[PDB]
Amino acid sequence: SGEYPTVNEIPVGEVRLYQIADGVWSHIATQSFDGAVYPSNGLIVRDGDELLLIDTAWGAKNTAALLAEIEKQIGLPVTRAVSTHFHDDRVGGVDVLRAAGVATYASPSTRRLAEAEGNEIPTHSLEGLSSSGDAVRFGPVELFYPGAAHSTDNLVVYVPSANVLYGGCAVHELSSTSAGNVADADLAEWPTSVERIQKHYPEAEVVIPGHGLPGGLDLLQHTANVVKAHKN
Ligand SMILES: C[C@@H](c1cccc2c(-c3ccc(NS(C)(=O)=O)c(F)c3)c(C(=O)O)[nH]c12)N1C[C@]2(C[C@@H](CN)C2)OC1=O
Ligand SMILES: [Zn+2]
Ligand SMILES: [Zn+2]
Repeated sequence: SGEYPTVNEIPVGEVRLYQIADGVWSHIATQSFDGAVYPSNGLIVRDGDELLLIDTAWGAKNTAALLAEIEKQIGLPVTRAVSTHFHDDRVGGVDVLRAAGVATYASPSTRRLAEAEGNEIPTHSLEGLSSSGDAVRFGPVELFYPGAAHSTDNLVVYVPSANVLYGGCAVHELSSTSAGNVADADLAEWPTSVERIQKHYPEAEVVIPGHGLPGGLDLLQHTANVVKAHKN
Protein backbone atom coordinates (compact mmCIF):
# COMPACT_ATOMS: atom_id res chain seq x y z
CA SER A 1 0.00 0.00 0.00
CA GLY A 2 2.80 2.43 -0.89
CA GLU A 3 5.65 1.50 1.44
CA TYR A 4 8.70 -0.18 -0.05
CA PRO A 5 7.86 -3.93 -0.52
CA THR A 6 9.55 -6.15 2.14
CA VAL A 7 10.80 -9.77 2.48
CA ASN A 8 7.94 -11.11 4.58
CA GLU A 9 5.52 -9.12 2.38
CA ILE A 10 6.45 -10.84 -0.92
CA PRO A 11 5.86 -14.59 -1.38
CA VAL A 12 8.57 -16.31 -3.33
CA GLY A 13 7.47 -16.23 -6.97
CA GLU A 14 5.66 -12.86 -6.91
CA VAL A 15 7.17 -9.59 -8.04
CA ARG A 16 6.34 -6.04 -7.05
CA LEU A 17 7.43 -2.79 -8.66
CA TYR A 18 8.10 0.47 -6.84
CA GLN A 19 8.16 3.85 -8.54
CA ILE A 20 11.44 5.58 -7.69
CA ALA A 21 11.24 8.61 -10.00
CA ASP A 22 9.71 9.53 -13.34
CA GLY A 23 10.60 6.66 -15.64
CA VAL A 24 12.46 4.72 -12.93
CA TRP A 25 11.15 1.75 -10.95
CA SER A 26 12.75 -0.84 -8.76
CA HIS A 27 11.63 -4.44 -8.89
CA ILE A 28 11.50 -6.57 -5.77
CA ALA A 29 11.21 -10.35 -5.49
CA THR A 30 11.99 -12.99 -2.91
CA GLN A 31 13.96 -16.20 -3.15
CA SER A 32 15.13 -19.06 -0.98
CA PHE A 33 18.84 -19.77 -0.68
CA ASP A 34 20.41 -22.31 1.68
CA GLY A 35 17.15 -22.54 3.61
CA ALA A 36 16.53 -18.86 4.24
CA VAL A 37 14.36 -16.35 2.38
CA TYR A 38 15.75 -13.06 1.09
CA PRO A 39 14.42 -10.11 -0.90
CA SER A 40 16.36 -8.61 -3.76
CA ASN A 41 16.09 -5.55 -5.96
CA GLY A 42 16.57 -4.64 -9.57
CA LEU A 43 15.85 -1.60 -11.70
CA ILE A 44 13.64 -0.68 -14.65
CA VAL A 45 14.38 2.49 -16.63
CA ARG A 46 12.16 3.88 -19.36
CA ASP A 47 14.07 4.12 -22.66
CA GLY A 48 11.60 5.99 -24.88
CA ASP A 49 8.83 3.54 -25.75
CA GLU A 50 10.97 0.64 -24.51
CA LEU A 51 12.38 -0.43 -21.13
CA LEU A 52 15.90 -1.19 -19.93
CA LEU A 53 16.03 -3.82 -17.20
CA ILE A 54 18.81 -3.96 -14.61
CA ASP A 55 19.19 -7.43 -13.04
CA THR A 56 16.90 -10.42 -13.02
CA ALA A 57 14.40 -11.16 -10.24
CA TRP A 58 16.55 -14.02 -8.84
CA GLY A 59 15.35 -17.13 -10.57
CA ALA A 60 13.57 -18.30 -13.67
CA LYS A 61 10.03 -18.26 -12.34
CA ASN A 62 10.56 -14.97 -10.52
CA THR A 63 11.89 -13.43 -13.75
CA ALA A 64 8.89 -14.67 -15.74
CA ALA A 65 6.71 -13.11 -13.05
CA LEU A 66 8.74 -9.88 -13.37
CA LEU A 67 8.00 -9.67 -17.08
CA ALA A 68 4.31 -10.22 -16.40
CA GLU A 69 4.27 -7.55 -13.68
CA ILE A 70 5.99 -5.09 -16.04
CA GLU A 71 3.36 -5.76 -18.68
CA LYS A 72 0.60 -5.22 -16.14
CA GLN A 73 1.99 -2.07 -14.52
CA ILE A 74 3.93 -0.37 -17.32
CA GLY A 75 2.99 -2.02 -20.61
CA LEU A 76 6.15 -1.19 -22.54
CA PRO A 77 8.47 -3.89 -23.86
CA VAL A 78 11.70 -4.81 -22.12
CA THR A 79 14.24 -4.80 -24.93
CA ARG A 80 17.58 -4.97 -23.10
CA ALA A 81 18.84 -6.14 -19.73
CA VAL A 82 22.13 -5.60 -17.90
CA SER A 83 23.28 -7.87 -15.08
CA THR A 84 25.45 -6.11 -12.53
CA HIS A 85 27.40 -9.15 -11.28
CA PHE A 86 27.53 -12.90 -11.81
CA HIS A 87 25.43 -14.20 -8.89
CA ASP A 88 22.05 -15.82 -9.31
CA ASP A 89 20.18 -12.79 -7.95
CA ARG A 90 21.53 -10.85 -10.96
CA VAL A 91 21.72 -13.42 -13.79
CA GLY A 92 19.29 -16.17 -12.68
CA GLY A 93 16.49 -15.58 -15.14
CA VAL A 94 18.66 -14.54 -18.07
CA ASP A 95 17.55 -17.64 -19.99
CA VAL A 96 13.91 -16.60 -19.45
CA LEU A 97 14.74 -13.09 -20.63
CA ARG A 98 16.59 -14.33 -23.70
CA ALA A 99 13.65 -16.58 -24.67
CA ALA A 100 11.33 -13.59 -24.29
CA GLY A 101 13.48 -11.78 -26.87
CA VAL A 102 15.32 -9.50 -24.41
CA ALA A 103 18.94 -8.81 -25.36
CA THR A 104 21.04 -9.57 -22.27
CA TYR A 105 24.32 -7.88 -21.42
CA ALA A 106 27.06 -8.01 -18.80
CA SER A 107 30.74 -7.20 -18.54
CA PRO A 108 33.18 -9.83 -19.81
CA SER A 109 34.27 -10.32 -16.21
CA THR A 110 30.70 -11.12 -15.18
CA ARG A 111 30.22 -13.43 -18.15
CA ARG A 112 33.40 -15.37 -17.35
CA LEU A 113 32.49 -15.73 -13.69
CA ALA A 114 28.94 -16.81 -14.45
CA GLU A 115 30.20 -19.40 -16.95
CA ALA A 116 32.80 -20.78 -14.58
CA GLU A 117 30.38 -21.11 -11.72
CA GLY A 118 27.44 -22.54 -13.65
CA ASN A 119 25.15 -19.52 -13.53
CA GLU A 120 23.16 -18.25 -16.48
CA ILE A 121 25.22 -16.27 -18.94
CA PRO A 122 24.20 -12.93 -20.52
CA THR A 123 24.64 -12.91 -24.29
CA HIS A 124 26.50 -9.68 -24.99
CA SER A 125 29.71 -8.34 -23.50
CA LEU A 126 30.01 -4.79 -22.17
CA GLU A 127 33.49 -3.53 -22.98
CA GLY A 128 34.94 -0.35 -21.56
CA LEU A 129 34.37 -1.31 -17.92
CA SER A 130 37.47 -3.30 -17.01
CA SER A 131 39.35 -0.66 -14.97
CA SER A 132 37.99 0.84 -11.76
CA GLY A 133 36.53 4.24 -12.43
CA ASP A 134 35.43 3.30 -15.93
CA ALA A 135 32.03 4.43 -17.12
CA VAL A 136 30.02 3.87 -20.28
CA ARG A 137 26.59 4.91 -21.47
CA PHE A 138 23.87 2.33 -22.04
CA GLY A 139 20.55 3.79 -23.11
CA PRO A 140 19.19 6.03 -20.36
CA VAL A 141 21.82 4.99 -17.81
CA GLU A 142 25.52 5.20 -17.10
CA LEU A 143 27.27 1.99 -16.07
CA PHE A 144 30.21 2.42 -13.70
CA TYR A 145 32.79 -0.09 -12.48
CA PRO A 146 33.87 1.06 -8.99
CA GLY A 147 36.34 -1.74 -8.29
CA ALA A 148 35.98 -4.93 -6.33
CA ALA A 149 33.48 -4.87 -3.47
CA HIS A 150 30.69 -7.42 -2.99
CA SER A 151 32.22 -9.17 -5.98
CA THR A 152 35.15 -8.41 -8.25
CA ASP A 153 32.85 -7.70 -11.20
CA ASN A 154 30.15 -5.61 -9.55
CA LEU A 155 28.79 -2.69 -11.56
CA VAL A 156 26.74 0.26 -10.41
CA VAL A 157 24.16 2.08 -12.51
CA TYR A 158 23.29 5.79 -12.52
CA VAL A 159 20.15 7.29 -14.06
CA PRO A 160 21.25 10.86 -14.81
CA SER A 161 17.75 12.17 -15.66
CA ALA A 162 16.64 11.35 -12.11
CA ASN A 163 19.86 11.31 -10.08
CA VAL A 164 19.15 7.73 -9.10
CA LEU A 165 22.14 5.61 -8.07
CA TYR A 166 21.52 1.87 -8.22
CA GLY A 167 24.36 0.42 -6.23
CA GLY A 168 23.53 -3.20 -6.63
CA CYS A 169 25.06 -5.55 -4.09
CA ALA A 170 28.06 -3.29 -3.52
CA VAL A 171 25.67 -1.10 -1.51
CA HIS A 172 23.71 -2.18 1.56
CA GLU A 173 20.58 -0.76 3.11
CA LEU A 174 20.74 1.40 6.21
CA SER A 175 19.17 -1.14 8.55
CA SER A 176 21.82 -3.71 7.70
CA THR A 177 23.88 -4.81 10.69
CA SER A 178 26.01 -7.16 8.59
CA ALA A 179 27.67 -7.15 5.19
CA GLY A 180 25.35 -9.69 3.55
CA ASN A 181 26.75 -12.61 1.62
CA VAL A 182 30.48 -11.96 1.44
CA ALA A 183 31.47 -15.29 -0.10
CA ASP A 184 32.95 -13.64 -3.21
CA ALA A 185 33.72 -10.22 -1.74
CA ASP A 186 36.93 -8.22 -1.34
CA LEU A 187 36.44 -6.67 2.09
CA ALA A 188 39.76 -4.80 1.90
CA GLU A 189 39.01 -3.11 -1.44
CA TRP A 190 35.29 -2.53 -0.81
CA PRO A 191 35.67 0.78 1.09
CA THR A 192 37.93 2.11 -1.66
CA SER A 193 35.36 1.11 -4.26
CA VAL A 194 32.60 2.83 -2.29
CA GLU A 195 34.74 5.96 -2.06
CA ARG A 196 34.98 5.91 -5.86
CA ILE A 197 31.19 5.77 -6.10
CA GLN A 198 30.85 8.65 -3.65
CA LYS A 199 33.32 10.75 -5.63
CA HIS A 200 31.73 10.00 -8.99
CA TYR A 201 28.06 10.49 -8.03
CA PRO A 202 27.90 13.30 -5.45
CA GLU A 203 24.50 14.48 -6.74
CA ALA A 204 22.72 11.18 -6.25
CA GLU A 205 19.34 11.71 -4.62
CA VAL A 206 18.14 8.12 -4.29
CA VAL A 207 20.50 5.23 -3.62
CA ILE A 208 19.13 1.71 -4.15
CA PRO A 209 20.92 -1.28 -2.58
CA GLY A 210 20.99 -4.74 -4.08
CA HIS A 211 18.78 -5.99 -1.24
CA GLY A 212 16.51 -3.93 1.01
CA LEU A 213 15.23 -0.39 1.23
CA PRO A 214 16.37 2.58 -0.86
CA GLY A 215 17.55 5.75 0.84
CA GLY A 216 19.95 8.57 0.21
CA LEU A 217 23.71 8.98 -0.03
CA ASP A 218 24.07 7.75 3.59
CA LEU A 219 23.82 4.18 2.29
CA LEU A 220 27.30 4.53 0.82
CA GLN A 221 29.10 5.46 4.02
CA HIS A 222 26.98 2.98 5.96
CA THR A 223 28.07 0.23 3.58
CA ALA A 224 31.72 1.09 4.09
CA ASN A 225 31.11 0.98 7.84
CA VAL A 226 29.40 -2.41 7.94
CA VAL A 227 32.03 -3.91 5.65
CA LYS A 228 34.91 -2.59 7.81
CA ALA A 229 33.18 -3.98 10.92
CA HIS A 230 32.74 -7.39 9.27
CA LYS A 231 36.40 -7.42 8.24
CA ASN A 232 37.61 -6.11 11.63
C1 LIG B 1 22.75 -15.29 -4.60
C2 LIG B 1 23.58 -14.57 -3.60
C3 LIG B 1 22.93 -14.47 -2.20
C4 LIG B 1 22.26 -15.53 -1.58
C5 LIG B 1 21.69 -15.39 -0.29
C6 LIG B 1 21.76 -14.21 0.42
C7 LIG B 1 22.45 -13.13 -0.18
C8 LIG B 1 22.77 -11.82 0.21
C9 LIG B 1 22.37 -11.08 1.47
C10 LIG B 1 22.29 -11.64 2.71
C11 LIG B 1 21.89 -10.84 3.79
C12 LIG B 1 21.56 -9.50 3.57
N1 LIG B 1 21.17 -8.63 4.67
S1 LIG B 1 22.43 -8.02 5.63
C13 LIG B 1 23.33 -6.81 4.63
O1 LIG B 1 23.27 -9.13 6.10
O2 LIG B 1 21.92 -7.39 6.84
C14 LIG B 1 21.63 -8.95 2.31
F1 LIG B 1 21.34 -7.64 2.04
C15 LIG B 1 22.00 -9.77 1.27
C16 LIG B 1 23.48 -11.24 -0.84
C17 LIG B 1 24.15 -9.93 -0.94
O3 LIG B 1 24.74 -9.53 0.10
O4 LIG B 1 24.30 -9.43 -2.07
N2 LIG B 1 23.59 -12.11 -1.83
C18 LIG B 1 23.01 -13.27 -1.46
N3 LIG B 1 24.89 -15.17 -3.44
C19 LIG B 1 25.22 -16.57 -3.24
C20 LIG B 1 26.71 -16.60 -3.10
C21 LIG B 1 27.35 -17.62 -2.20
C22 LIG B 1 28.31 -17.98 -3.31
C23 LIG B 1 28.41 -19.43 -3.62
N4 LIG B 1 29.40 -20.07 -2.78
C24 LIG B 1 27.45 -17.19 -4.26
O5 LIG B 1 27.07 -15.26 -2.80
C25 LIG B 1 26.00 -14.40 -3.05
O6 LIG B 1 26.03 -13.22 -2.91
ZN1 LIG C 1 26.07 -11.28 -5.10
ZN1 LIG D 1 23.18 -9.68 -3.80
